[PDB]
Amino acid sequence: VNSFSGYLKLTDNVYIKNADIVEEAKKVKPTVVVNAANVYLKHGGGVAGALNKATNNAMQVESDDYIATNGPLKVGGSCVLSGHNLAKHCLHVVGPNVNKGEDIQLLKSAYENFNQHEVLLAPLLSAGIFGADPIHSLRVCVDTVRTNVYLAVFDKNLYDKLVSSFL
Ligand SMILES: OC[C@H](O)[C@H]1CCCN1c1ncnc2[nH]ccc12
Ligand SMILES: [Cl-]
Repeated sequence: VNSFSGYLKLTDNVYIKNADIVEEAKKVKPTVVVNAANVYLKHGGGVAGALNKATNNAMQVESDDYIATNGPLKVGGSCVLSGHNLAKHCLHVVGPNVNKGEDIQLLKSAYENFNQHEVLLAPLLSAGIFGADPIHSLRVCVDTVRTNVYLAVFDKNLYDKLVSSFL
C-alpha cells in the first residue's frame, strides 16, 4: 500500500491520472520522481522547467555540478540526483526529442531506467515538447516498465484520449 490517490489502473503495475506532476510530488513526497531531462540537464521548459522552478532552481544548481563532473548523459540514459523539496530522489531520464531528430526506438531504453526503482511518479517520456506521440509513449511504458509506475498527465484532453484509446 502506498499514498498515491485517484489513479486509474491500466495494468498490474501501471497507473495513470490527469495531474500536474509538480503538485503531485509536493503532496506525495515519493521516493522517486522522474524528470523529463535532456543530456545537458538544462531544465528550461516542459516538466523539467516546472520541476526545477518548484525547487527554487536548486535542481539546476545541482545538475550543473553533475555535468561539470561527469559530462552529458546519453539519450536513453539517466542519473539519480536529489529530489530536493519534491521527493527523496529525482531520476533524470532522457527520452528522445523528436524535435531534435533523435531515434524514437531509444524510448524503450529510456523507460528501462524505471526498472531500477520499485515505485516511481513519472511523466510520459518523450511527450509534450519532446514531440513524440503520447499514445505510443504510454504503450512503450506499459510494455517496458515492470516496477510500479504512477503516470501524471497534466492535460485533460490527453489524458482522456490516452484512457479511451488504451488497449
Ligand atoms: O501534460 C502534458 C504531459 O503530461 C507532459 C509533457 C508536457 C508537460 N507535461 C507535464 N506532465 C505532468 N506534469 C506536468 N507539470 C508541468 C508540465 C507537466
Ligand atoms: Cl516536457
